Amino acid sequence: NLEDLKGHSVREWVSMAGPRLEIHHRFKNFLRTHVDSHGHNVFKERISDMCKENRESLVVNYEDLAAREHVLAYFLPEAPAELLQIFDEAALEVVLAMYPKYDRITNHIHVRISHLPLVEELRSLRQLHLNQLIRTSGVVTSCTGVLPQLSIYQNYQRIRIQESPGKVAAGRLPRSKDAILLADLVDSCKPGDEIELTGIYHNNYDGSLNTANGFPVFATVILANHVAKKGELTDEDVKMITSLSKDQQIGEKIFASIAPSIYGHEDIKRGLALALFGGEPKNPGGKHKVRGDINVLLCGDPGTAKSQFLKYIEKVSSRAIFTTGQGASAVGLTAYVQRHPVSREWTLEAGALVLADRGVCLIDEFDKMNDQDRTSIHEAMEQQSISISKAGIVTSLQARCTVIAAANPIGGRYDPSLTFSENVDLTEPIISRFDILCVVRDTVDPVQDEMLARFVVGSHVRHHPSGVEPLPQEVLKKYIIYAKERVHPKLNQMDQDKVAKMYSDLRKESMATGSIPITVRHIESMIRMAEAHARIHLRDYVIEDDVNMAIRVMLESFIDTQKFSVMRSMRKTFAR
Amino acid sequence: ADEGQARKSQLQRRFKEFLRQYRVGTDRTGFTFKYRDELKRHYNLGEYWIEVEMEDLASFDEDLADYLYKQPAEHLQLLEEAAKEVADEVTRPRPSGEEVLQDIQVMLKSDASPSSIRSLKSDMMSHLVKIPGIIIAASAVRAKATRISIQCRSCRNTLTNIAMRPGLEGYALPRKCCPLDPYFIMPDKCKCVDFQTLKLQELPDAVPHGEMPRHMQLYCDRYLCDKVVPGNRVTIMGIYSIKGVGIRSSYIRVLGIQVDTGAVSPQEEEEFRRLAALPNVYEVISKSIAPSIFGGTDMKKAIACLLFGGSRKRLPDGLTRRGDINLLMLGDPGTAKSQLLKFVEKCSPIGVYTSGKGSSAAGLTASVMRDPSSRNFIMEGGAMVLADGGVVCIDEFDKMREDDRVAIHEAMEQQTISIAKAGITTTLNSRCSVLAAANS
Amino acid sequence: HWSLHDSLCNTSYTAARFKLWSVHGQKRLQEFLADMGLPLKQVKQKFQAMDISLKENLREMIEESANKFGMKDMRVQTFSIHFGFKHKFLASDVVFATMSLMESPEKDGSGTDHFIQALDSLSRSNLDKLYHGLELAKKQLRATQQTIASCLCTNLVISQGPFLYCSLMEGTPDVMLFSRPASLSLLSKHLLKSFVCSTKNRRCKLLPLVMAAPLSMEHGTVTVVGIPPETDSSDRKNFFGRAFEKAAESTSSRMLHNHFDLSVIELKAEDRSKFLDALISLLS
Ligand SMILES: Nc1ncnc2c1ncn2[C@@H]1O[C@H](COP(=O)(O)OP(=O)(O)NP(=O)(O)O)[C@@H](O)[C@H]1O
Ligand SMILES: Nc1ncnc2c1ncn2[C@@H]1O[C@H](COP(=O)(O)OP(=O)(O)NP(=O)(O)O)[C@@H](O)[C@H]1O
Ligand SMILES: [Mg+2]
Ligand SMILES: [Mg+2]
Ligand SMILES: [Zn+2]
Repeated sequence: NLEDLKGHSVREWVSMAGPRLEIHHRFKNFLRTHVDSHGHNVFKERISDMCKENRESLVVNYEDLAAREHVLAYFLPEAPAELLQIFDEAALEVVLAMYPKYDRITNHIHVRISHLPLVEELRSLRQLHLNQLIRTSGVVTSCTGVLPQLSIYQNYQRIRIQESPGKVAAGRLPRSKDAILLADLVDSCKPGDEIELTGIYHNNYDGSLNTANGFPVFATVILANHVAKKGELTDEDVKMITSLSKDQQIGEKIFASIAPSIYGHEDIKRGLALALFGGEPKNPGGKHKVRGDINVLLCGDPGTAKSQFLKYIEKVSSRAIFTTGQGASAVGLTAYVQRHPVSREWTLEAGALVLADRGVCLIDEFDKMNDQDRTSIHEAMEQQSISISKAGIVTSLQARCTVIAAANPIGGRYDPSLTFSENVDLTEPIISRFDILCVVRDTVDPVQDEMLARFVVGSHVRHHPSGVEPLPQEVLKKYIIYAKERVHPKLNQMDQDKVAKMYSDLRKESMATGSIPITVRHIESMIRMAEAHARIHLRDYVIEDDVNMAIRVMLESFIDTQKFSVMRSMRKTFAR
Repeated sequence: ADEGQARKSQLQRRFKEFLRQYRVGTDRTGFTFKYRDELKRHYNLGEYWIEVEMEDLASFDEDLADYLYKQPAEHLQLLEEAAKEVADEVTRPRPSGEEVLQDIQVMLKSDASPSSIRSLKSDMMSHLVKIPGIIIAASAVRAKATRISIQCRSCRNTLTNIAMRPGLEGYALPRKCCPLDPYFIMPDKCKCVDFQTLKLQELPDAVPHGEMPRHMQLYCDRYLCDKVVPGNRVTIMGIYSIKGVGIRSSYIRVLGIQVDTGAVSPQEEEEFRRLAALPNVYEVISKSIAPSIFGGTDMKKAIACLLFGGSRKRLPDGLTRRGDINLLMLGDPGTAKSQLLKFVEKCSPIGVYTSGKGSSAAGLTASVMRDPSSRNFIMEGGAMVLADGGVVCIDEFDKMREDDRVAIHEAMEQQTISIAKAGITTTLNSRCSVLAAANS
Repeated sequence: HWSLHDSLCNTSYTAARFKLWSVHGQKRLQEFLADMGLPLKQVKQKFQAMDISLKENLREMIEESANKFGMKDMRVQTFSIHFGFKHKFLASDVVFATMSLMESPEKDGSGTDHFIQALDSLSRSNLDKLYHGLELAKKQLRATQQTIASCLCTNLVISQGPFLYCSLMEGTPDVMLFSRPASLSLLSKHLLKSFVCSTKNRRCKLLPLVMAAPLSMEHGTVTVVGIPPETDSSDRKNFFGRAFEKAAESTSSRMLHNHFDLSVIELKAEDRSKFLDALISLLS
């Protein structure tokens, strides 16, 4: 029996021929026999996906390894450099048994472990942990270029990670460690990333430390084995996702599933949904690029859940950033220049709009920025780049993000006796860069008060620590990441006469009231909204229903800009 | 070994036959010898280089192309030697003063598909590769030895015609004929050549989301020197090789350069003469400018005049007149101002685009800073220096600070930049057009 | 004359078999390449620049894998010509090049100029024209495939009972290229093959197809073409000539018979409804 630890350390024991062969056979049999709760083979699918894409890297989960072959799971953290070697040798021949020609592509395969339970904090490492497998977290601050290392040659890269800001105590200082990335792990990260790192804790001698301290004290480092941020959908995932698209009422299910605890506010949920999926960028004829993203602005009375919506958007989306008013500077929003700490030369670094890239950039208290800071985002919001010329540097950076902002009306409360422009105090070059504009107001209906209050009280008793039905939030997250990566809507035809007539009439009326000026941007905006609605239904081609939806959203948000007494006439004018 | 020498000799013969037998054409018209004629005409003009194409060699004999793909360093020198001995019989006998045979540089070219820097698996060491990118740094020229002679300090014995390897690697002298470091180099007997180094940046569209762009080091030699400058987009062909205890650096030895974008051919001149001749050329050019943007025909006409420019003049009492043209657009939002700037930057032969909100006085004209090496102060060129002879597009023009717009008053009129800082005083050139956009 | 991957995407037969207008089809294609053991880097490189070790044995690999997947008919009997050091062509490359030169869509003067270029390219002294014609052919094939995908996803093919009916519309992708009878007829054939391989409904898999396309909207005219039913062993005999004539006469249609094949005609747009009713009722 393999478990018979006698007269030997585990490192010595697994070096013996008998134990080595037992470990080898057990992992191989585990690979071939492991089944999911449905009776499906797990690793047949995973190996086949690895081979089809030529990726040469196999991920294993610690939890079900333990659940089925605990003896190996018991040894694994005590002697990682031994068991991981045996595991690599065992996996390659399973791959060649299934795909006999795969030695043409690669001659080695690496096994990578995940969901290891024994997480440790980055300042609680001690000599008790040396030469064992551990898991930690932090943010990357330094990152070398990828360089070749002797072995034959393989890629090598070195990084420095420190405690995540706001997880250190107030007013004190963070700890940090170095880590090493080899082979397919290089460029798995870049500066400012927050990551989860699994690796081996390792130490070596260094004369500099001994001479600086006067005692024989060693230096330490982490050998990375698996790195992940804090698509890989199964067949069952895509099957359920595609099946859901059959429902004629899918729009109600998706819209009703945004910020679920907020009562009311249908228009806000709809607008945020379209902005979350987004239209598609294009460059007709190569010389005339136009953006895909849909920007949103919210404005209105205090106590109406405006700040809460942004926090929900931050949680559900990925690559999200959040910032507030006076807490941000022009240079921090775009990009900055510095004397580099160790290279001793001027260097340029990314700000918020660059670091977000193909993500969401959330702004709050947008009314209260310094005007010289607020005007920094004009290029990034439309041209979708950031151009800089300072300290001998001349370059440009990508800024491919969606901006969402919240503001307050002048004097603290909105007046329906005045138009939007009169009540918000923002200039036309800013107002015209937002695709969707919303106004939120207090109301005084007693039945609505009773329903809202009863709902809030219900929410409080529901969450004590202890329309249609919405989706679970994980299902919605899977749905969004599928739709943005596997569907790309085409606009093969639409009615030019209808849109042109409507636009000309609309622009003429906009000149009359002056609530907002209407420009060429509005047409291009409707094209973006039409594509977004097409994407929610997982359709490859835009259809008549999508164009009608886009026109409805556009005109409904436009009527609210007017004075209360004018809105009736305007609404009857643009009957749809 | 004699077997190795025999193999070298045999391969050299095969390369020689390729050069002196290859032909193009058909019997329905007539045949020409592609590489013989090029060697003759280039040698008679004092060039000493040719540009062989991989597609042709691969068609003449597949084995030679295979060897030259897998073992370029070992075989390219046989090809260079073959080219030399063919040039001799193609030109001999030469006039008085010409009787000594010169050395030929062989460059390579191909039609195959590129690969990105990120694609370089370390299986590719010493294999021939083709890479696209942008040049971001460029050294000044230096002298590099090809063959030397040395002499002994204590007893004056000598060794001579000692061959030096190409690329970024060095050499060490003997210790026999004495002290431990007995030999010294004779500089008067060094056969030296020009050499330069560059740094390459991976293409913006090739790098994925969530990663850094990779970058690479390049070596440049003889006729390839001062062929490019930073900011250019180019395609490179070369050898890929190497230059904690186990770290070593790596770089690429360049064998051919193609600027993705030269002197105009006679055919091209005839087409340009035709374009200049035909009568309504002004409207034709006006329609070519920014063709997607609706309306604005007068504005497009003014932009055409900006691109062609006036003419420079020097007057009899030594003063100058600037010739080139400045243009400003001011008014309402959503009227396609930024689009026109974005087009003119691509249409002009030389052009740069910058934002007024994101730029500084020292960044627009020129700057002074300490060298990262040595300890000395050195000069740097801003946007208005890089665009010398071309167009500068300043976007968001009304959002600069007052003290920064003051900095370009000399450059916009006198077309020169006067500097006096850190103990250095000089005058630099900036002969460029300004195109700007603003709001009320 | 281009990459292996491009050939598999743009060949009519494999595109239909793997359903490559759908994203799931691309996964099936990758499974095929994985069975052969071709690295994706090799497959994306031009055939002339592929590794010589793979080139020498490619035809056997492709036939074996295709046979396993149920594609029983990957080889054909043909001829090829070789001259000089590096000019080699299969008998079909010359056909696609010549055809593309002749039916070129651009109004580069009168149509006879295109004919003249097609005729000249058949001589060895004018080889540069052959190489130009191949580049026209590549674009033609790509346009055809994205048109077929648009037609299926937008669901333009409609059963009328005794025949399948379909029509293109102005401004949509590459419609100008399908204004002429040659290109239009070949497109329609590929469309029918794609549809029959796609659908499971047995009653749909044995039908003829009638296709209509814009000819001249300023004349108010449309071109109409009919195809026989699609089966492998069909005699290629088709009956739409006398059917169109009888239906037009019974309808008193404003129509014209112009091309040398009797299966293609010109119609006035306003008459198309009653003309289709006459055809449906006549075929019964
Ligand atoms: N309809 C609602 N449903 C649930 N909670 C609500 C609702 N309206 C307000 N609240 C609560 O009111 C509090 C304030 O929310 P908040 O998002 O800051 O409103 P606000 O209008 O943005 N306030 P302010 O930032 O001063 O303008 C939070 O605890 C919300 O959860
Ligand atoms: N005549 C036009 N033709 C095509 N697109 C146009 C036209 N006029 C405006 N646009 C659109 O207007 C949008 C904004 O373009 P932009 O170049 O920023 O105009 P602008 O005058 O610079 N706006 P601004 O930066 O606010 O002053 C783009 O989406 C263009 O496609
Ligand atoms: Mg709030
Ligand atoms: Mg603009
Ligand atoms: Zn001596």
